[PDB]
Amino acid sequence: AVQQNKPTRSKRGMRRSHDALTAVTSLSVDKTSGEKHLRHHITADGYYRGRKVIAK
Amino acid sequence: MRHRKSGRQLNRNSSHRQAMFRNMAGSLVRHEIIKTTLPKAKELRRVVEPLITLAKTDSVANRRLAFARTRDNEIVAKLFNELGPRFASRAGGYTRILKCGFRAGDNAPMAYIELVDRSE
Amino acid sequence: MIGLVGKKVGMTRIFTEDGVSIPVTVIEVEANRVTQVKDLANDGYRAIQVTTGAKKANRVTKPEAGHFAKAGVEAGRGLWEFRLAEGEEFTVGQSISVELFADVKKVDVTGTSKGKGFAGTVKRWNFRTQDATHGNSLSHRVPGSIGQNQTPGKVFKGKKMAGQMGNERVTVQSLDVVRVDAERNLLLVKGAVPGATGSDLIVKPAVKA
Amino acid sequence: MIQEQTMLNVADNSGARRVMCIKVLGGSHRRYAGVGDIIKITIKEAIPRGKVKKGDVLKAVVVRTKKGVRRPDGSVIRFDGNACVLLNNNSEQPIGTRIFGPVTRELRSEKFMKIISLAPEV
Amino acid sequence: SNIIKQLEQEQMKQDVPSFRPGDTVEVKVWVVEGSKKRLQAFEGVVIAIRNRGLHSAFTVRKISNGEGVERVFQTHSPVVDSISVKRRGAVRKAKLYYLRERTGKAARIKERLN
RNA sequence: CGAUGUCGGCUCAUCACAUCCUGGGGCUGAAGUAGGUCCCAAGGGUAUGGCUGUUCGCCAUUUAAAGUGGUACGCGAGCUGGGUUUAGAACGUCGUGAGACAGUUCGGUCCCUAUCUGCCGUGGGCGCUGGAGAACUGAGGGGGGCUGCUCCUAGUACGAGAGGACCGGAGUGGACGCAUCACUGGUGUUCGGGUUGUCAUGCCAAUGGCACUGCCCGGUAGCUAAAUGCGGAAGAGAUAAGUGCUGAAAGCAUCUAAGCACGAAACUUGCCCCGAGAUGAGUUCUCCCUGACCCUUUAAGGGUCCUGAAGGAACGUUGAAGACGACGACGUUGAUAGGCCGGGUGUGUAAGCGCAGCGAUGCGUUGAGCUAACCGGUACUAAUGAACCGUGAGGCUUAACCU
RNA sequence: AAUUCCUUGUCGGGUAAGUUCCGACCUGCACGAAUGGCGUAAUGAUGGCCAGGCUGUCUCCACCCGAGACUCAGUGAAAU
RNA sequence: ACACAGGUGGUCAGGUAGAGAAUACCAAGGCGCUUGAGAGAACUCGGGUGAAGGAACUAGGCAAAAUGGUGCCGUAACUUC
RNA sequence: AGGACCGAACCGACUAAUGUCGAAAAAUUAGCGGAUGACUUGUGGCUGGGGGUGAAAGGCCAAUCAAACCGGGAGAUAGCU
Repeated sequence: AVQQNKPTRSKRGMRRSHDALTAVTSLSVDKTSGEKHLRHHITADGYYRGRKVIAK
Repeated sequence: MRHRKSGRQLNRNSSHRQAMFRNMAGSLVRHEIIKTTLPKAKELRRVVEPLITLAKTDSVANRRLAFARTRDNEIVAKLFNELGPRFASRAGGYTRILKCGFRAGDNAPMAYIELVDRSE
Repeated sequence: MIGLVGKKVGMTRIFTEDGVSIPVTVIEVEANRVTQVKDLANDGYRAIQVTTGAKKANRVTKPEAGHFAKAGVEAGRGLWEFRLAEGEEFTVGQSISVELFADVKKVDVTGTSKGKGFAGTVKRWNFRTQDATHGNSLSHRVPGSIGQNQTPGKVFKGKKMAGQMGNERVTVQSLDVVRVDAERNLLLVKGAVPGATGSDLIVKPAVKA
Repeated sequence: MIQEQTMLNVADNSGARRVMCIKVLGGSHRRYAGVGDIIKITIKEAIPRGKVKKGDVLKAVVVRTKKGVRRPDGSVIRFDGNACVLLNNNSEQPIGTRIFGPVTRELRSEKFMKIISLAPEV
Repeated sequence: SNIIKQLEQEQMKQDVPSFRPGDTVEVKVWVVEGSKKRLQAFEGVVIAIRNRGLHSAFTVRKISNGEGVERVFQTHSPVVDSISVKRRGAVRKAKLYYLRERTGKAARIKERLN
């Protein structure tokens, strides 16, 4: 249930191919406050679609 | 394989699942807005909505029924007296879901669930 | 012979006057609009291409609508091709209806079965379970032995093991057609066709005997 | 559904009380017996004066089934018990004459028409 | 959908007697004898009623000569002929399955007549 | 021999043909029928139980038949441990004894998270050479291929009588496989009700918590079989054994050397599924793109700013789609999901109130009350624009068509 | 037979079928009288057999509720 | 060896039901076990239910299932009574 | 009265599953046997390696038992690897 010969560092790297994270690239700037909030996510202060939504 | 199946387990047995919604609903009504995890928030939508629909009418039977579940005199008095008349006109949809951030410590997607009104 | 594209809308039973309860599926076969005809001259084979339904105008996109534009036919949900049987001839824009099947007695339904997902061999190939008790440890529904030994030293291609079951195009042949309604665009075939209620089916006459 | 090792209540005046099936006939590895089939039985409980005795082999036709049958309209006929009618192992004719309880309609074969006439109901 | 229901509503015979699961009912049913078509009788207790519109059905338990016989019927089949109720019983349950094992003494259903 | 680790059974198989069944033929001391024997033929099929640990074998009962073998006497990094080989113990026999056995008898630790090859599924990358959105072609590959019985013919051909066809047609079944919940049922710890014990709600009443869902009676949607439908095939081409035809060598004759016609579940197709990563990378239809420039080894080049389309992806509501990806619907010009409204279904007469009864309890209001995924509507709530990716006319050579 | 090789002895009971089981026979391969012999009520987490009851052990699995498995975030081994 | 499902002498030990220091629910009192969030595949582990048949499974009824309490009645062969 | 019966505490460890680099260098869960006696248990003593003790297996003697552990002769010897 174990290895037979150790895998090469080359074969090690190929297994790490599909491990890079994906960047966001969807930072919608708010209409009024202009924060860098994600789409369909409220801002850091609680603004969404140009509205004090959180009341906080 | 849950074809056409509803509900969510939320990694809990039924009794605990049910009892935490009994607590979460009353926690909402007393505060009108709470922060919770997103999947929990979506499942709360199928619980409080029946109660506001239960408060759109009023009787003694409904008062006992909304006391049958939710088990609180304070909440049932918060219900049937203010939330009912406040939502007398709306045909369903008494909750809003706002996705806040990410709970650093378990990376959970948290969200804000509140009443539609919240007029101050 | 050519066929049509319907939509599986539930199933029910039709009582006969003989008391024979005949279970039938209900298929709404809308107006099959022939989009484009291919020929031995241009393509290398004689066949037509049809469409049904109507997609949302703002949803249907440029190339497909432009494809629908040369045909001059109102847009539907996707296309389907049908090989001609050398002698029948239909032109672009002709609205094939369910009236074609009001002569036949056995049809063929091509459908896309329900998806069971990653299904075990017991559910996939109907393997026998190995004993529930009598000391059997940690092994009830596994397949067990899958090869011989050193002689083959490998696993043969086509071993029945676990995998994705369902969600695959199948075709039930020779279903007795019962009633062909035009005004309701309905087709009542005996039996049970593949797919969940609401899915799309290719219906065609029975090539088999 | 009757199978091997299935206890059957006797339904004639052949002289038995309890019989046990051993082998469903008609086809290799057939696993079930419906209302109009022949099965091979043994005798496990008999009256002291009957035509048969405890420990013989012969055939029967299972006339009543707790699973029941399905009529072509979809209706079912489920009895309370499992009853058989003994046969003659070569000529297939019933041994006893008087048959108790109802029988189904689907037993209506030319070779079981004798049983149809002797049954009281259905 | 509207398609199945239209297709079903033109099949249900619109003359069902509203019986109750616990009422003794005589059911008359057709029987074909090759060529000769005859009527056949059946009277027992209604122990289970299932409603699905066209697929609505009902089961009748009749203790025959010695033992019980249970039989279901497709309500909307042409095979049934007349479902004349005989006695309004008074039972609480919706499915009377305890009558499968309660014969003789306990098999007395209580008549309602209210 | 610095370990190839077990007899048989179980689950799961694959191949050979010296063929058990089914199929096609030859000959008889084959009348018919039903068999005997030999040849061709591997495609599918090829029991359930009793005793034994058994393989085997005997027996019982079936079946169209319950084939012989190779695969580390297939399979134990898949299970079991009965047999067999551990340390306990006893019987008989042999030995002075320790112990032993052509012997049998009870009990007795079966370890391993898969790197690679392999196999079953499912995606990402780039390429397919201008890019993108779809519909197919079809190389090639895989699945599938079993058969009993009854009737018509006919009780005819044949026969001494008794018996008793072939061939062709049709119906009805067993096993198996694919598919689907309309029916018959299963389950349904998210739906309704009953009820034991006990705690809390200040008490009674009415509810709620826990005791395996506390114990249970029913039960929608799904999933599902024991349920319900469907399939095997015909036919075509070229053949085996074999049957021939017309025919020389060999004036004859001869199935053959020339040629020619039939001839199997076998073979290549036909039937269903996968399938252009088939680098030989296909075809057709459609849509989009027609910038100013510097630069150098004037290179199918890069660089600067300007434009960035068709379309795509991400994000979001999500799904009879699904492990994760992927795939399908919709994203307000919107019915995608929740809620709501009506219906349906399921459970069986809520609570409160009023009457009668000593009371438990029963009756009226009430086929009520409450209803999870189901069905038809409804924007009440949540799917915000836009951004990001993707470009700017598509190398060279030759040839044929037009200046 | 806890002992019997030959052997699944032979006969009878039980079973549709019984190398095990119970009774019997006697050729006891190689029983035997305190290395105790033959029976024996009761008792036994004792060896073997049969029957009723009861059931998913099995025909043949089907569905559902939880803990992992799978995905995301943090930490992070092992034989070889 | 560890912030380890193990082991460790003596005293105290209430309410309801119950024979009981059993068990069930609770009081006093003490805690939610020191990784969570979603998903709701195959398969494994702990369990619930099952149509018809009911040991046919298997080395073997292994395991599960079932029986299970109180009062009264009644109770064989055999026996050291 | 009982080396009596059923059965918790306590003691023991027959069956099965899980575990097997485990939670644990023999445990957990589900059922089981004894449970006023040849019983069990706290504290403190006495018996020691070819000896101690043994309701007797050759078991236990500080996770070690055909003979403990520590140090010494001892760098034993090794026709073998």
